[PDB]
Amino acid sequence: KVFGRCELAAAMKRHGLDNYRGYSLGNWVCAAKFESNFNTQATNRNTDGSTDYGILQINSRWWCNDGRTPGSRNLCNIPCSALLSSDITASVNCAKKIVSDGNGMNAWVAWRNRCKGTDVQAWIRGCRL
Ligand SMILES: [Cl-]
Ligand SMILES: [Cl-]
Ligand SMILES: [Cl-]
Ligand SMILES: [Cl-]
Ligand code: NA
Ligand code: NA
Ligand code: NA
Repeated sequence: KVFGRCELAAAMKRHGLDNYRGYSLGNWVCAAKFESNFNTQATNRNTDGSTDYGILQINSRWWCNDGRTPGSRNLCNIPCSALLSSDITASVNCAKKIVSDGNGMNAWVAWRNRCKGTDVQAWIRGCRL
């Protein structure tokens, strides 16, 4: 599913991501924009052999099981395919664990490089929330 911007903002809010770990909703929408362009089916293979999955490009080395990332963990206790669903619940639940791991949203390199420090409220501007 390719979410609209405000559609995704609303879904993220409903699932408790707004202000989670102190990160306002616009931070999460911005991260999803630059990780996946709001496409739940996004995947990307990394040089290390891990793969990133879903709207927030959650990586198989630590967070989900894909059966093809040797030596990896599955800290969200989920198949990586669950992160590709039109239903964002699994991605939200796993993102909550990731952002709680110590480095906040810097876990998402694209958030650090493209969202952090910017006017992230623009990502929710105009949305009925
Ligand atoms: Cl957009
Ligand atoms: Cl915001
Ligand atoms: Cl594996
Ligand atoms: Cl933080
Ligand atoms: Na990408
Ligand atoms: Na892929
Ligand atoms: Na790629």
